[PDB]
Amino acid sequence: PLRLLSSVHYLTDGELPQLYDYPDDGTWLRANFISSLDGGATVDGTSGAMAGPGDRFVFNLLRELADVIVVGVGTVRIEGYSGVRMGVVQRQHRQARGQSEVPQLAIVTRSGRLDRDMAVFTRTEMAPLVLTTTAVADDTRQRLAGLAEVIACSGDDPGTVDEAVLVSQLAARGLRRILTEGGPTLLGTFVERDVLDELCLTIAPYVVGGLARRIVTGPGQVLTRMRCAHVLTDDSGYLYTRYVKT
Amino acid sequence: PLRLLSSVHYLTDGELPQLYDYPDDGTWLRANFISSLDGGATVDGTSGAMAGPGDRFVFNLLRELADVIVVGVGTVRIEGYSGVRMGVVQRQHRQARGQSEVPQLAIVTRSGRLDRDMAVFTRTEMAPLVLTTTAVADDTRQRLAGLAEVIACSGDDPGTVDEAVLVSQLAARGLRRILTEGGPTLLGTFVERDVLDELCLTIAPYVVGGLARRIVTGPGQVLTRMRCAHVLTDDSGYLYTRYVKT
Ligand SMILES: NC(=O)c1ccc[n+]([C@@H]2O[C@H](COP(=O)([O-])OP(=O)(O)OC[C@H]3O[C@@H](n4cnc5c(N)ncnc54)[C@H](OP(=O)(O)O)[C@@H]3O)[C@@H](O)[C@H]2O)c1
Ligand SMILES: NC(=O)c1ccc[n+]([C@@H]2O[C@H](COP(=O)([O-])OP(=O)(O)OC[C@H]3O[C@@H](n4cnc5c(N)ncnc54)[C@H](OP(=O)(O)O)[C@@H]3O)[C@@H](O)[C@H]2O)c1
Ligand SMILES: COc1cc(Cc2cnc(N)nc2N)cc(OC)c1OC
Ligand SMILES: COc1cc(Cc2cnc(N)nc2N)cc(OC)c1OC
Repeated sequence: PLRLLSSVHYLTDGELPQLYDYPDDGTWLRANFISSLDGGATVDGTSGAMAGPGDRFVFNLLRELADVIVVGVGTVRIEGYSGVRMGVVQRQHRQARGQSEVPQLAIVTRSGRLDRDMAVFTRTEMAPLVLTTTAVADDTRQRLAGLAEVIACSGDDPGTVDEAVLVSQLAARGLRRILTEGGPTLLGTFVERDVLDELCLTIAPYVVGGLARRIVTGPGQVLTRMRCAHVLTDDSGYLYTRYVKT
Repeated sequence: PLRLLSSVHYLTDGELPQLYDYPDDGTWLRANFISSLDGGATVDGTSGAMAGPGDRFVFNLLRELADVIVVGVGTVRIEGYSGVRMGVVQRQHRQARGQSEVPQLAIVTRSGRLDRDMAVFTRTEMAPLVLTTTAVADDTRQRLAGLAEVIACSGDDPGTVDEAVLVSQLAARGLRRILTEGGPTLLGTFVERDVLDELCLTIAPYVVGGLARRIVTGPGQVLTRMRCAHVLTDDSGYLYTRYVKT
């Protein structure tokens, strides 16, 4: 029943985006995370130290493919999120697909407690979206006037974000090709709400010890089956995987 | 820089053990763990629910190849460890390699607080080893007289286990082909002490939510680079990976 995987194909830079194409239509929520062999999402508080050149390339590619990059406010602070950068070629490829030159950032926050002074607001070509709750969207909107478009993402409960609404709120604005880069709380919610369509997961060839949290924190305990779409590798032993529900 | 992995080879039951051969000589500490996509070592408190037929086959194969299966006392209680089972063919293959018919169990405990009444002692063809500290080995030996061989595995500190000594204590008894199936505390220590030579890691195609701990718990924060030896897959989307230091 066991098949050996090995490298069968060098991926030209035209095929690589094909591997990670979004659906032709409909909203697609893709997560991109990196994890150590032993399930560690962080080394020294962030994921950067595991992100080798291979993973950075895939990471930037996924951003390049996305209409919007949805990120929890914690990751935004902790990983020092600034505006998405798109090089001339990235922009070109994006226009070629009928996309804006750079994807937007969508910051998710139930609290609304974002400061006017954050790199996501400051070092950014496009103003980011703030995805938050009906309860606090208005004050958040005013407090962040000029910096971000604040979007109420409550479903039935005006005090929380309904992650399915979040997704539709983005799609409603033509940001249907969604990428989230976390964090683990945010990813946890996408998981619980069963709105995660896709997990792109870099498995870094490291063990990091027990201190690190996983790429998904929270109280959720689901058992969402996903399908292995592909696994890529490089010379450094990284596995760049792509899993799709269900 | 990116190569697509795909199934290039169906593994006959003779090749599969070759993929997981132990070195011809020297002690080798191999860990076998299963993890969800999102780094969850457990579903509902144990790893069983992620272990499909593919993973059970590999798991039993690794046991089959091992001279001894080293397991922390917590995993022994929590996963209801009983004696290792070896079928007639498993035994045959083991004898063919000059190995005993079934590998031994080695239970690791710093405390020594094992009960005479445990399935590891009761439903077992071979009495298991108890790998513990110099400080408590004697009382442990007496309290477990008839049930287990108690082995002092302290290095410089008689109050703790030195995991390198643990490994040598097993090798000294001709149990040099070591497999550990955890748990995460135990694996954490193997990692910190840098004695883990190999991680066989099943990546189950599931996301499980944030509740689960990783396959490595503890305060350790290392960055041990490992080399991807192989990745196998089955029809169910499982990745059966084998990583080797360094
Ligand atoms: N290995 C990787 O791939 C990876 C990727 C990203 C991050 N990380 C790491 O994980 C760590 C941070 O974890 P984190 O959980 O705090 O990140 P996070 O999910 O980005 O931040 C959590 C916060 O974002 C908001 N949020 C998340 N989900 C929400 C939801 N469904 N509805 C409303 N708000 C939501 C909340 O903000 P409010 O409190 O304002 O309501 C929440 O407190 C960092 O160290 C980071 O480096 C790792
Ligand atoms: N996904 C997987 O592959 C996998 C595999 C195995 C287990 N698990 C799960 O993880 C959970 C249990 O975790 P756990 O950390 O408690 O398991 P564990 O490592 O087997 O048990 C911990 C205990 O074993 C002893 N121990 C471990 N390392 C030691 C060392 N270096 N020196 C001396 N003693 C040591 C200690 O016993 P004393 O307290 O007596 O000193 C320690 O308290 C279970 O739910 C289990 O299902 C998952
Ligand atoms: C590619 O650059 C970085 C990317 C990330 C996050 C991240 C990195 N890799 C993957 N596969 N998923 C992610 N969500 C984190 C970083 O450090 C915080 C980075 O800087 C090196
Ligand atoms: C194969 O049978 C089981 C194995 C395990 C532990 C385990 C399972 N799979 C892997 N890859 N590593 C491990 N350490 C755990 C189990 O449940 C506790 C099992 O029963 C189904």
